[PDB]
Amino acid sequence: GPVWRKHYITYRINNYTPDMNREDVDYAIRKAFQVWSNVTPLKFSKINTGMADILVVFARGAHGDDHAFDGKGGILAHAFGPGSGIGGDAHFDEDEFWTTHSGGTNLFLTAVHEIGHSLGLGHSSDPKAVMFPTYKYVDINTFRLSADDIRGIQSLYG
Amino acid sequence: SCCDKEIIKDVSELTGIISYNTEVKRWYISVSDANSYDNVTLYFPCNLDSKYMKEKEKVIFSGQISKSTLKITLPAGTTSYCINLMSINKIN
Ligand SMILES: [Ca+2]
Ligand SMILES: [Ca+2]
Ligand SMILES: [Ca+2]
Ligand SMILES: [Zn+2]
Ligand SMILES: [Zn+2]
Repeated sequence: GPVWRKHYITYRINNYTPDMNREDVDYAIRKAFQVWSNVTPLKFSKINTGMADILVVFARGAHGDDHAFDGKGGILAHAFGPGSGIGGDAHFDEDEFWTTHSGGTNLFLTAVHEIGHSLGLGHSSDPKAVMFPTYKYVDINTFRLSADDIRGIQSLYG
Repeated sequence: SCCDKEIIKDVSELTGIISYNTEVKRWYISVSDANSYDNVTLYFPCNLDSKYMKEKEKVIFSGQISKSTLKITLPAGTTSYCINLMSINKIN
C-alpha cells in the first residue's frame, strides 16, 4: 500500500459545513491530525492558499470525483490513500449533520478515521480501533487510539 | 457470466443506487454498509439494460459477482466487483 514519502504534510480546508461554527470545524480537524502526528514522525500544517497534500472538502451527492455521496444516512465521508492530486483528500458528506459532540455525526471522530485512510491505513478488525468500520461515538476527552491503530500507523511510518 | 474473472458468489436482493463512473465510462450500483463511516461496495454490471441507466436510481438486485478488472481510483473502504445481473427492479 502507498505511504507519504515525506514527513511534512500540508492540509487545506476547502470549505466549511454550516452545521458547525468555523472555529469548531478548525479545532476538530486540527485535533484529528494531532491524534496521528502524536504517534508517528509526521507533522501536519494547515495552509489556506495553493495546493495542499490533503484537501478537506464538505460536499453532498456528486462532487466531481466519481464517488457521489448518498444523502442523509448511508456513509458519512470518504478519503483517498496517499498519492498526488486526489490522493490523501478527505471528503465529508454535507447531507450529514456534523457536530462537535453527539446528536449527529461527530466531525472529530470521523476526521480521525478519514485521516487514517489519507495516511494509508485500511480498516481494522479490532472493535476498539478508530479504524474499525463502524461509527462509534466517544467523547473527545475519553477518545484514544487503540493499540491496533498505533501498531497499524507505526508499521507504515515508524 | 458476462464477467471476465471467476464467480466468487451470488448476491441476493441487495438495495443500491445507480451511478456512472466517468473514468472507466461504466455504470455501477453502489451499496453502502449502514452505520459505517465509509464502507461501500460498487457492483459494475456487464449486462445492465439501458432502462436502468439513470443517475441516482434506486434498485433491488441479485447476481453473480466476480473480482473487478477495472483500473479505477477508489477511496478507502470502497471495494468493487463485476456483476452478472440475474434480476433488477426499480424501487420507490
Ligand atoms: Ca491530495
Ligand atoms: Ca450520507
Ligand atoms: Ca450538513
Ligand atoms: Zn469525494
Ligand atoms: Zn473507513
